Amino acid sequence: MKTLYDLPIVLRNLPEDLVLEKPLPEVSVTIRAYPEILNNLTKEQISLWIDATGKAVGEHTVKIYWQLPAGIEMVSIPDVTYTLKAKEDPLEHHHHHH
Repeated sequence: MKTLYDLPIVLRNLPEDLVLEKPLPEVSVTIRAYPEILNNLTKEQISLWIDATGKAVGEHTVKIYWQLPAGIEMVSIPDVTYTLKAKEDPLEHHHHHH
């Protein structure tokens, strides 16, 4: 009933001039905490995003600045790896004629 698939992962500071060939691959995470807060805590309370600023074109591994408003610790993993490419401008502009 869709095709966009924005995924819970949101990208901040995304320079238009650059575009992602494919959406961020989904991956599982492992957390360690009490069941009372885990059974009460919701996904909407979890802040997950990535900073494309400073970063340049190409594939690189980066950490997720995860944030939890409680007494929860991060077990380990996961890492993200993708391929950033330049916008395929169809309107053409650079290089006088071709």
